[PDB]
Amino acid sequence: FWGDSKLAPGGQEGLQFDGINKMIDPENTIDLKGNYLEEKHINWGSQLILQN
Amino acid sequence: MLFKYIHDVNAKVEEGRRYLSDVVRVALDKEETTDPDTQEVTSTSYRVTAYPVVQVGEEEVPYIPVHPKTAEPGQKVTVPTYDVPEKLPVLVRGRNPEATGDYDDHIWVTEEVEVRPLVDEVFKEDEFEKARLYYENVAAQLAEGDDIRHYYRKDLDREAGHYSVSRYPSF
Repeated sequence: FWGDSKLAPGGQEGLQFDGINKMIDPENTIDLKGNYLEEKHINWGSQLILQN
Repeated sequence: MLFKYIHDVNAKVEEGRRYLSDVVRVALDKEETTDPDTQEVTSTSYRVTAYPVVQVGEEEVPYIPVHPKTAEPGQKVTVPTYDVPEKLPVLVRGRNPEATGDYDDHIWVTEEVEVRPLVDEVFKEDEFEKARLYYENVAAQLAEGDDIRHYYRKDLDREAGHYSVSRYPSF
């Protein structure tokens, strides 16, 4: 989940592999702004996946 | 005009709307922008263009022989000069408003149309190699015996694989 592969000084290359949190494209991000997850957000995620 | 190439197109190309002359000129040129006060240049760019041209005169140039030929030490030959025109004619079908019978109703009329460049590309002060490659490709594609068909440039294009943006109609 939280692996990062660019943690060497200068951001060259680390000893870890990239986790899910990083391989996911930054465009497919929904920010809830510190609130609860509700029913409509499931449809929002479904739309974000369907359009691709 | 750093480079200059004069090419002769055939009848099929000469009949196209964009090619209304028997000779096409391809050239590469350098441009500069200077401050009004003095010659302090601000930027430099290279432009590649292709134009239908007309003959406007002649000039004296040295003679360059080819392998099966030999030339005198100071032999010279005359070649024409070219310039960009303003309007070129073309014949289209039409009707006679004052016709008197069935034999003079359909005619051919001559209309003059505006002349536009075939190619017009701009390159920055760097990447002179890219401009040279584009010029050579245009010249070779003209020499292939058909129209100029390829204009794709990777630098000036939309990002590929962006599905959320490429889904909109373009047809």
